[PDB]
Amino acid sequence: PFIVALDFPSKQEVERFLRPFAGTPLFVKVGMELYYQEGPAIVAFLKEQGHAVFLDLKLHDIPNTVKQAMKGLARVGADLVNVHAAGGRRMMEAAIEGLDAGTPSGRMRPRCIAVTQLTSTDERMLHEELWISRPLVETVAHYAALAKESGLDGVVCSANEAAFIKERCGASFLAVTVTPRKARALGSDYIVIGRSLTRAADPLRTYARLQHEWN
Amino acid sequence: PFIVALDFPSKQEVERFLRPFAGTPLFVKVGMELYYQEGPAIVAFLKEQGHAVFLDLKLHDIPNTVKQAMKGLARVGADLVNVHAAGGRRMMEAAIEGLDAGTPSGRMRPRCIAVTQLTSTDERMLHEELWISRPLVETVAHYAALAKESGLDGVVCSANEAAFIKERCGASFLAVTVTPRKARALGSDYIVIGRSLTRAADPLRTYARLQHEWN
Repeated sequence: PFIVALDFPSKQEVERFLRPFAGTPLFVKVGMELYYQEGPAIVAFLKEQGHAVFLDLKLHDIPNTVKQAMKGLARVGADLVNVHAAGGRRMMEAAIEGLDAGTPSGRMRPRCIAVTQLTSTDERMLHEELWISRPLVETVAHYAALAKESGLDGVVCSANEAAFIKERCGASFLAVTVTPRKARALGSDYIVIGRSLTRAADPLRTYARLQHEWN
Repeated sequence: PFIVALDFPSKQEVERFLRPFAGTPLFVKVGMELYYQEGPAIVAFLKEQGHAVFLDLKLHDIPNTVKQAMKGLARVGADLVNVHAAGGRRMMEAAIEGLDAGTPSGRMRPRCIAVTQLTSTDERMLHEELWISRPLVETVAHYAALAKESGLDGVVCSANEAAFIKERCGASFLAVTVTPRKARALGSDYIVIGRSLTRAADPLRTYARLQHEWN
């Protein structure tokens, strides 16, 4: 249920933070700052350590490009990827094809969720800048539906946004997102952990604590 | 004036095509399919060869993330990067900061242009899927205006779209995009060359032809 955001400025420190987890597998997130500096090598490392990877690059391009890229991210070793719903139904559908195409027969393709509206986008922005004329809340549900219709597995959403989306898309539509306890109460499926864990003095015990608050 | 899209499935194939240009510097584009499989090393290679590099990754994320990622792409040696205007003025302004922060003093930061509406997005998609209520053309100029307001140097646009853009943003706002000669008459600053060059049996001769037709 936990996705540890490896928001570190180098492979050096990533490696350092993960040392105690050499015996405790984790579901980790690789953002675009780290991936653009380390390349596919960082995923190989994480995979070797035995961790599952969420390659968070938010692909948003034309259908065929996202497809070939997703095919490549499958080959790389990602367990979860994401895209912008703003990319359109066609692009999202092509992303899924790319994943199956880069996934060996029998085995399961890497999960793929969609960004609806970034957590940093407020009403004023949706209104004046993006020129979308429907409340932020409805716009998020719409994009989430678009993603569900396109064959995606879920979406990235604010904790108190999860119930609304699941009501619209089905309770099996993943909600990746406050207290782990609160997060769980709001309907999220996965919680993205940041400094809370990555900057703790006792990472292994903090992680155990984390699982207990959620339980 | 020419930006060669290195749309090849592998680094070997890329190095194979560029061999004859070992003595003829080019402005090349690295898409997300190639960059996500070769990482920052492919840029180093291109840089070693003496080519300028357009890292076309269309970053679209929260402000701080794009900023840290741009600082990194500058360190990687990118001469031109891009972003989605859909990310908002704040994210776009943050991209410029990251680029400056990753550029040595006295040196020039790498250029940054924005995607307004992907060339693969049609009227129906903008209407039904995105929730944007203004015509496609007006939304494009708007987003371009948004990018100009943010400090970006230009945008990616259709050949027959640059006149409208420059009229709205200023003749100095770059238009990166039909025949070379045609693309020129339509107001574009740069034309992305595809298979017509990368799959030419006589690339050096062909390259000379393009420059002549443009001239």
